[PDB]
Amino acid sequence: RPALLRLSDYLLTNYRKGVRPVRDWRKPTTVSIDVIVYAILNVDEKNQVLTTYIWYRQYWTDEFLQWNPEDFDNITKLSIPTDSIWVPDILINEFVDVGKSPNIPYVYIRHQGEVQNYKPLQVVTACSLDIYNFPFDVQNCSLTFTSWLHTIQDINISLWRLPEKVKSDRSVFMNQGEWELLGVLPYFREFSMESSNYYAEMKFYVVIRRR
Amino acid sequence: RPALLRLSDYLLTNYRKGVRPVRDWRKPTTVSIDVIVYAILNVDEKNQVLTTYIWYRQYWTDEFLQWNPEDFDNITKLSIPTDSIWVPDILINEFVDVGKSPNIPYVYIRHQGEVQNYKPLQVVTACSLDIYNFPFDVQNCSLTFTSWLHTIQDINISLWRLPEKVKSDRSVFMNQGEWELLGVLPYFREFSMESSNYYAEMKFYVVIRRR
Amino acid sequence: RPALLRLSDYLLTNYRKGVRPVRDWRKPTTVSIDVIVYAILNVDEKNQVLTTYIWYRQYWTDEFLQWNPEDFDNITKLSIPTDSIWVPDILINEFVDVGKSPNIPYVYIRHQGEVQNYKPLQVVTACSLDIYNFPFDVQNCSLTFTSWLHTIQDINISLWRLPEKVKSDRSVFMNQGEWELLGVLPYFREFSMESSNYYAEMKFYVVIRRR
Amino acid sequence: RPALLRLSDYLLTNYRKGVRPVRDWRKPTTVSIDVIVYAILNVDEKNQVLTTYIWYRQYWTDEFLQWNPEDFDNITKLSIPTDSIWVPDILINEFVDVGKSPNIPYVYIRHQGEVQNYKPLQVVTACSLDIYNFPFDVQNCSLTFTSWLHTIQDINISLWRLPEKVKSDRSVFMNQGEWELLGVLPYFREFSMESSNYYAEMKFYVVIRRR
Amino acid sequence: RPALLRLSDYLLTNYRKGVRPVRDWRKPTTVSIDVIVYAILNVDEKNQVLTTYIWYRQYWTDEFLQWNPEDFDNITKLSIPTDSIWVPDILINEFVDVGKSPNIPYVYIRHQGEVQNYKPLQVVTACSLDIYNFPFDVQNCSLTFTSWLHTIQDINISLWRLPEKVKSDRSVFMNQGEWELLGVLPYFREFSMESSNYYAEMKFYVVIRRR
Ligand SMILES: *[C@@H]1O[C@H](CO)[C@@H](O[C@@H]2O[C@H](CO)[C@@H](O)[C@H](O)[C@H]2NC(C)=O)[C@H](O)[C@H]1NC(C)=O
Ligand SMILES: *[C@@H]1O[C@H](CO)[C@@H](O[C@@H]2O[C@H](CO)[C@@H](O)[C@H](O)[C@H]2NC(C)=O)[C@H](O)[C@H]1NC(C)=O
Ligand SMILES: *[C@@H]1O[C@H](CO)[C@@H](O[C@@H]2O[C@H](CO)[C@@H](O)[C@H](O)[C@H]2NC(C)=O)[C@H](O)[C@H]1NC(C)=O
Ligand SMILES: *[C@@H]1O[C@H](CO)[C@@H](O[C@@H]2O[C@H](CO)[C@@H](O)[C@H](O)[C@H]2NC(C)=O)[C@H](O)[C@H]1NC(C)=O
Ligand SMILES: *[C@@H]1O[C@H](CO)[C@@H](O[C@@H]2O[C@H](CO)[C@@H](O)[C@H](O)[C@H]2NC(C)=O)[C@H](O)[C@H]1NC(C)=O
Ligand SMILES: *[C@@H]1O[C@H](CO)[C@@H](O[C@@H]2O[C@H](CO)[C@@H](O)[C@H](O)[C@H]2NC(C)=O)[C@H](O)[C@H]1NC(C)=O
Ligand SMILES: *[C@@H]1O[C@H](CO)[C@@H](O[C@@H]2O[C@H](CO)[C@@H](O)[C@H](O)[C@H]2NC(C)=O)[C@H](O)[C@H]1NC(C)=O
Ligand SMILES: *[C@@H]1O[C@H](CO)[C@@H](O[C@@H]2O[C@H](CO)[C@@H](O)[C@H](O)[C@H]2NC(C)=O)[C@H](O)[C@H]1NC(C)=O
Ligand SMILES: *[C@@H]1O[C@H](CO)[C@@H](O[C@@H]2O[C@H](CO)[C@@H](O)[C@H](O)[C@H]2NC(C)=O)[C@H](O)[C@H]1NC(C)=O
Ligand SMILES: *[C@@H]1O[C@H](CO)[C@@H](O[C@@H]2O[C@H](CO)[C@@H](O)[C@H](O)[C@H]2NC(C)=O)[C@H](O)[C@H]1NC(C)=O
Ligand SMILES: Cc1ccc(Sc2ccccc2N2CCNCC2)c(C)c1
Ligand SMILES: Cc1ccc(Sc2ccccc2N2CCNCC2)c(C)c1
Ligand SMILES: Cc1ccc(Sc2ccccc2N2CCNCC2)c(C)c1
Ligand SMILES: Cc1ccc(Sc2ccccc2N2CCNCC2)c(C)c1
Ligand SMILES: Cc1ccc(Sc2ccccc2N2CCNCC2)c(C)c1
Ligand SMILES: *[C@@H]1O[C@H](CO)[C@@H](O)[C@H](O)[C@H]1NC(C)=O
Ligand SMILES: *[C@@H]1O[C@H](CO)[C@@H](O)[C@H](O)[C@H]1NC(C)=O
Ligand SMILES: *[C@@H]1O[C@H](CO)[C@@H](O)[C@H](O)[C@H]1NC(C)=O
Ligand SMILES: *[C@@H]1O[C@H](CO)[C@@H](O)[C@H](O)[C@H]1NC(C)=O
Ligand SMILES: *[C@@H]1O[C@H](CO)[C@@H](O)[C@H](O)[C@H]1NC(C)=O
Repeated sequence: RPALLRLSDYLLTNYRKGVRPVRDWRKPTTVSIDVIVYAILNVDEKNQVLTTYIWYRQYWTDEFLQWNPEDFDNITKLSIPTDSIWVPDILINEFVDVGKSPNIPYVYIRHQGEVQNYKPLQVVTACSLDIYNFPFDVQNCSLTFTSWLHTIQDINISLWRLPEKVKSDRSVFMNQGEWELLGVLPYFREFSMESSNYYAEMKFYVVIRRR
Repeated sequence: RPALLRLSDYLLTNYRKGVRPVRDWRKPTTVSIDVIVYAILNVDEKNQVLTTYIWYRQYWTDEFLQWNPEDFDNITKLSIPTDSIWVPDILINEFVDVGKSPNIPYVYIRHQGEVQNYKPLQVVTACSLDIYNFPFDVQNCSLTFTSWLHTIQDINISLWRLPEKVKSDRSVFMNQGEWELLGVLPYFREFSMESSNYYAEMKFYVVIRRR
Repeated sequence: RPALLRLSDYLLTNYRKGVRPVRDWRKPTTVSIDVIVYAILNVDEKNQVLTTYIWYRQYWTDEFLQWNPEDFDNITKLSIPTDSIWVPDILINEFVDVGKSPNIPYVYIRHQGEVQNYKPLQVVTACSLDIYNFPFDVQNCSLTFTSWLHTIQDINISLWRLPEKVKSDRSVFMNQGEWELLGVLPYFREFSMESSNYYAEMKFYVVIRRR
Repeated sequence: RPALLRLSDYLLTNYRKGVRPVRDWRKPTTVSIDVIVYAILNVDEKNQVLTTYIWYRQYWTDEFLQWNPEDFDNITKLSIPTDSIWVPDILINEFVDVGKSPNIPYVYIRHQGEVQNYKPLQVVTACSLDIYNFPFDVQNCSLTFTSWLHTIQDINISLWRLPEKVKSDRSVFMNQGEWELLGVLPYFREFSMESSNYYAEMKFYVVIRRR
Repeated sequence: RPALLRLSDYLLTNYRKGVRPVRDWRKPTTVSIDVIVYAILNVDEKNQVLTTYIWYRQYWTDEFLQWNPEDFDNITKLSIPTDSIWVPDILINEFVDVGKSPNIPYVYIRHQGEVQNYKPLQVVTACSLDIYNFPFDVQNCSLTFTSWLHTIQDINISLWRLPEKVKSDRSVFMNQGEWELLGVLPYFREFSMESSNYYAEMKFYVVIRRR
């Protein structure tokens, strides 16, 4: 048997995707996320919505999906389908349409149990867009990523990179459109409405000025 | 075996999603629902439809999905996929398009058997919108949630919160659009057309005035 | 074991959805249908199409899905997923878009073997719409429901209610739009093009006049 | 056991849908197709596309799905789900959108092994539409059906009916639109680009003149 | 047992689609791709997007899906469903909508282990389109195909045909639209943002001038 097949069997034959992948239920599943703005397709002042094509990546730890490499031909990482493992329900609020995003089949996994998921997002979000300064307008729209259902005691959200490095990330931006990206400011806040439930969310402010 | 995996097996290995989860078929499955209006994307007088982005949550009791925590490391609640359990067919009438709503994967479950389902709704509804008072227009559109198929003797609908607390809920409203939300008035009515079938539905009147 | 679970097992453990549910293949599967027009969202003279939101219900007999109640705690009816049983391919011709219709999960079943399926239809149909009498225009569009593949010797279509009761059914119509519903006239005809195949279809004429 | 269930088991318990249904791999799977134009919803000169609602039927021989009727209560034909058998990938080129077409569940099968599949097509195709003779314009758009992947040595395409009978088929046309159908001319051609691969396709020219 | 069924069983009974199909994990899975532009449906300067209907084909080697023909009636190639085998996540960046593309069921396979996948692409891409030379405008938009997740050490991308033959391929172009295709220039580049990850992508520049 080839090493990859042996490892895949050893991992997925005694694993089920329903449960949150933690040995002890008393510990939360920390998720680190990152956002890169690839393009700004449309900014609609009439409908107060804008479309952003952003490259989204996140990683978390599956305490069940870990192995010792020397028993599997020193395999340090491998790829398996995303639908064969637990995936956090980290969803962006303020959304109005996300169906344009294709579902990526595979996710990378490392022998420590770390899972890396890279996916694109074609999300259109609803936010306030004023046209007061039309000729030299500057807009401030926000993306907030949250564990839709799980509370902070189950899922917590953190940054993959340092805040300043992602705040000034124009490395892959399509810098030839009507809008110019000034920054992507992150922000962490604990959101709570009921008297006992706290949810963790991460707000990304996309700052853009017309040209 | 970790506690979460043991509990998930104990629950789902002797459970099937087809049946209504009640020990005695003679008792109805009471469902408590709540509605929060997150935004009002569009109000179309031409087509007599308006779009509402509302946060919808509901809970019910699965008499099969219950356990004693002290046998499972004092696990009081856990999350499992929504497609692995019975889910009421509580659907909003007056709808014209609901495909924009993403399907949430997970639902919370408590050791009493209570199931909590949080999901977003991007529903567009058809209702009468008059433009008689255009400059200072005030509209009155309704959302009615009902068990589409099940009668009252199988599924009944109630309120999660007290009516007055939800009638004046503007806690998460996007209060920067063309429309302002004055209230969300609930109302319970038994709907019957045939001589023997009674269905339970809950009408939510979204009252909005232009600005 | 609770009665519902016992009945569900007894029914679905020795049943498969591929075959037409009849003890003798020589007899057709009679399907009784009913149509209620809930609203008329749009009437497009330019594209010669109109949209109708109609509440559709049908019932048929599954000779396999029958039981004696006294052996199952006097259970006279129960609900199971629609995708777990055979469902007739009764489709409306003249259609141009039906994707807006959500798939209802459950269907009611009675101990006689009768299956009841309630579903909504957001169908848009192509029909001739003349604008000759625009100010006082009256239109006559038709919906024809047929077993798309099965011939009359396999599937036959009948009316749930008497023709006159459904011809004057405005009980749930949204009577506040641009169009007023005058009647829904049914009609049964045997449709045949090849020299040996006869198909049963039921035409519903929706008569509407502008206002 | 009823005859239908016995036959369905006998057929599908020793059958798998992946392979091409032929006893000898050296022989091609001949597919006979037919096209009937039910309506011409739209002809867009701006985008150079037109929409045709056509009734499509095809049949082929499954050498595995055959039986002797006298062993199954003289059952000469039966219906089973289309997703439970092999189906040719006969796809129409020149297409721009086909998602509007619903997937038909069932297909008829005869004891000889013949499979009959009736399905509707809401395809919109891209073809050259000149507006030179606008007031009395006559257009000539084509539909070409081909085995997308399989070569002629695996799948071949033929006509169900004689060419002249289908060339003058206006039997179910919606003859009340802006366009009138003059004929549907078939044509068979072997398409080859690589030095060794030949693919069989059937071109249907829909001839229409404005009115 | 017929040869095709024997081969399909021998192949797929000891094979799983999760893993990358290589005997040794230390070697990358080289993928050869080709692009043919069938039509240019729309070029939108307003939204800075253009739609291209391109015929896409690719092939790779599955080291598990190989056999010796003389043991299977000299079967040199056969077709099996695409969802039953591993398929590279080679996705086109710069995309804005790909849902229009239908999923092809089957893929060809040869006894060496080579897998051939032919599929159509209805992708709309976002690229800079200037209207400076409107009457005689010439545009330069790019398609870049990459292994979305897998690095170069896992998936590498190459050309099926020689660059010059594909650079001057107008063999199936719909040469009757508003735009004329001057060439499809390929280009290979190793894309890297993190300090250790290198991804292989292939850029195809579609050069078009108005007429
Ligand atoms: C959830 O994650 C956030 C972000 O990682 C945590 O917030 C940080 O916590 C550390 C340590 O307590 C502080 O030094 C930082 O100042 C906090 N803020 C940020 C922006 O990093 C939070 O404590 C975590 N909560 C739980 C329950 O895990
Ligand atoms: C866009 O909005 C964000 C959030 O309100 C602004 O970020 C804050 O700016 C204030 C300015 O005094 C700072 O004190 C805060 O520390 C900032 N918060 C974060 C999380 O960075 C941002 O400045 C706004 N941009 C524009 C152009 O108005
Ligand atoms: C279905 O639920 C509704 C709402 O919970 C019930 O209506 C209430 O019933 C209680 C007790 O009979 C009354 O005190 C309330 O006045 C009723 N109305 C409201 C708005 O709460 C109804 O009785 C239930 N029916 C069944 C069959 O369970
Ligand atoms: C919107 O419509 C609802 C339902 O008709 C109104 O709610 C009712 O208002 C009347 C006013 O006399 C009260 O007597 C009822 O008790 C109310 N019913 C409920 C369930 O609250 C509402 O007032 C309307 N709003 C506007 C602005 O017209
Ligand atoms: C298919 O069903 C239709 C409608 O139920 C049948 O047509 C009726 O048949 C009865 C009895 O023969 C007549 O009294 C009615 O006048 C017919 N028309 C209507 C509108 O009810 C038809 O006979 C059935 N055919 C088969 C083969 O079952
Ligand atoms: C709409 O069309 C239907 C079908 O042509 C009409 O129904 C027929 O009307 C004629 C009038 O003489 C009657 O003789 C038939 O018996 C009717 N058939 C059925 C099945 O009811 C209907 O009258 C038309 N409505 C309008 C307003 O023109
Ligand atoms: C594929 O099918 C086509 C159409 O049935 C075949 O073309 C016909 O072949 C017959 C017999 O050789 C000729 O008499 C006809 O003139 C051909 N054309 C038409 C339009 O019928 C073709 O030979 C078949 N090829 C294979 C390899 O099966
Ligand atoms: C539409 O195009 C088709 C294909 O070019 C035409 O069909 C051909 O017409 C020529 C006319 O001389 C004949 O010689 C060919 O035999 C025809 N081929 C087939 C397969 O029938 C058709 O005439 C065109 N129609 C119009 C109105 O221009
Ligand atoms: C990935 O594939 C590319 C293209 O096949 C390789 O690039 C070529 O490599 C060969 C041999 O090293 C050179 O002769 C060519 O000049 C390279 N460029 C092109 C355009 O062919 C690349 O080496 C491969 N890398 C890996 C790690 O497999
Ligand atoms: C479209 O853009 C491509 C990429 O920039 C151009 O291709 C390059 O053209 C330059 C011209 O000096 C050559 O030196 C490069 O070798 C070309 N690269 C490749 C990969 O072919 C192309 O010329 C542009 N076309 C137009 C009409 O502007
Ligand atoms: C009173 C109240 C309680 C809870 C909430 S929150 C919420 C409500 C319904 C559906 C989903 C949610 N969310 C939970 C955490 N993740 C984001 C969405 C509100 C608004 C009011
Ligand atoms: C005469 C008559 C009988 C019953 C109804 S109800 C209905 C009808 C068809 C399809 C669905 C329903 N519903 C059932 C309960 N849940 C809401 C929808 C009518 C209108 C007339
Ligand atoms: C000559 C001829 C034969 C049969 C038909 S019918 C048809 C044709 C193709 C696809 C579907 C159908 N249908 C069968 C019964 N159910 C409605 C659709 C025609 C038009 C011509
Ligand atoms: C050089 C060349 C070779 C083959 C073709 S064909 C093709 C190409 C890519 C994807 C699909 C196809 N097809 C195969 C047969 N069925 C229709 C589509 C071309 C154009 C050029
Ligand atoms: C700092 C940085 C690191 C990596 C990338 S890449 C990327 C990021 C998120 C999601 C997907 C990707 N991709 C990986 C390779 N395949 C194409 C997409 C960037 C932009 C910045
Ligand atoms: C795995 O790595 C260890 C440490 O580098 C080495 O000793 C061993 O030989 C390696 N085994 C294989 C199969 O490469
Ligand atoms: C569970 O809770 C009970 C009551 O608080 C306690 O006595 C027991 O030690 C707990 N067990 C674990 C494993 O935490
Ligand atoms: C079922 O109904 C019969 C007849 O009414 C009655 O005699 C019997 O006691 C019932 N059984 C149960 C369990 O309700
Ligand atoms: C089947 O058909 C044959 C020939 O017509 C006949 O002899 C036989 O009795 C039939 N069997 C049944 C069960 O109808
Ligand atoms: C397979 O091919 C070999 C070599 O051409 C030949 O000797 C053998 O007879 C063939 N077998 C069959 C079954 O065709």
